Amino acid sequence: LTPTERKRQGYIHELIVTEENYVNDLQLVTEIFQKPLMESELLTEKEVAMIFVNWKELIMCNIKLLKALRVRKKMSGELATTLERIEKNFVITDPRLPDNPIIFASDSFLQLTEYSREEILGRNMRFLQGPETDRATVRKIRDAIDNQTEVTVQLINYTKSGKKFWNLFHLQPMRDQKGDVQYFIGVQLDGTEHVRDAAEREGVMLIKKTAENIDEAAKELKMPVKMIGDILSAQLPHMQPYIRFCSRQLNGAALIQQKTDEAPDFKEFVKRLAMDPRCKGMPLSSFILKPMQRVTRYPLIIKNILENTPENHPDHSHLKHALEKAEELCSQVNEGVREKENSDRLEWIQAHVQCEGLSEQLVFNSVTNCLGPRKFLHSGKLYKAKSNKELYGFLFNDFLLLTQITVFSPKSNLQYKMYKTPIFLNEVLVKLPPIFHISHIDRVYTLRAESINERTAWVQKIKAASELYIETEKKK
Ligand SMILES: Cc1cc2nc3c(=O)[nH]c(=O)nc-3n(C[C@H](O)[C@H](O)[C@H](O)COP(=O)(O)O)c2cc1C
Repeated sequence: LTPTERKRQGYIHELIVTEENYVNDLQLVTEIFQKPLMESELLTEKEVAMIFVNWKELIMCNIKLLKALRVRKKMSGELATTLERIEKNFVITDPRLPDNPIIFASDSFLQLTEYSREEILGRNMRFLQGPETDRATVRKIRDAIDNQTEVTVQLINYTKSGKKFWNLFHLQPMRDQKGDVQYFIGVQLDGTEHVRDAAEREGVMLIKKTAENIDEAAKELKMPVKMIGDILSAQLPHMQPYIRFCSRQLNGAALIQQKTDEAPDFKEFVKRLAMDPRCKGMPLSSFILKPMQRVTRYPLIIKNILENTPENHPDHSHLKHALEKAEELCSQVNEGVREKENSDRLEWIQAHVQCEGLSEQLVFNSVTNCLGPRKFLHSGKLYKAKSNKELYGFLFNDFLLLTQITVFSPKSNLQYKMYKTPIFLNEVLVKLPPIFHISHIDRVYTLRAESINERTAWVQKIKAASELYIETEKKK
């Protein structure tokens, strides 16, 4: 197969494999961090929500994505568990990608070489080699790869600290139906001395049998993929919850750090939850950064697939739209991160304005229907004329919310009850007769501001945001 078509499959599976690991990490935090902390009675219901936020919603998005990938790949969820049951030292590499990167490494291997998964994935396996390593033995391994054949040799490798150990290494290519090599299997039998005769014969049989079990486990993964863009193009516009989480990931991380330095009982309970072998000795404050890393990873992956996809290919069109949506999703995420002050205000409104009786729950710190990330514009007291009913209004870029007090200060706690249905700015006109009038098609609202300078602030901001809404809706 051509290197272009070859790199294509490597990048499509780069998307699938990394997604498996990512979704797996999301389910871990919910399993061994979220639920335990909720039932520990160490933190209040409010403090927990300030950290995880919409973590549950993040999983609901990627699961729908991952499941769709699995059906197309004809996979089951068993691959991860099936590989873990093989308690042997081995890795899997992808020759379709430059310098033959490592895409998987067993727990036994990581503990043997004292390396972590993050330090290994994406890099070539040659890091094990050192000064006392037979460079002639190494060449035999390279030739086996170039000829796409199996080989079994013995050489000296080094750990992370630099510990020497003999390596009864076995190489074996993984092939599909057409005999095309998709991956390489590398089994390592560590030892202190060079094995000969019976000692060598027994070791070879074990590492070869191990290689066969791995080939059986990764059987569904070996098969090539025809199309993948149509799936990405259908799921990416539904990655909305990321924008809220990434806008609050900074405050959520600072909450954990602050709570640790003021509560020793909390610090101990967290590290005892990081006791998990699937955590790989990695703290909770690090899993929070993963969603931000993942959304910025998509445009890099999709582009690699797109560049290795010809124009006449039926998947080329879907990858184009997928790349656009991935970048639009990434852009809106970065905007939420930058607009820090706007993020805190929307979340404050969420926890102080009781909105009930709607067809769908109202999330202020979220995405609008057409204008993207919601933005707070103006607030203040508003008196409805001919009634003089004291109401407090919140102006957003897409709608205006009228409430009733039962401002953005962290300590002061006022509770706002929802007054009427949120009036969207796509159907309202504003004119002047501190009294101002807004023109809804069905009914006419007559409100009075706190002062003259306030009315001019209301009229201008409502009008400017209304015209921005209309012209945006006229684009499509
Ligand atoms: C699946 C796989 C596993 C490998 N495992 C080892 C290993 O455990 N130790 C080692 O020295 N080389 C290992 N290699 C070989 C190196 O990755 C590399 O191909 C070899 O050292 C030749 O390096 P070179 O391209 O710079 O000549 C493995 C290769 C593959 C494909």
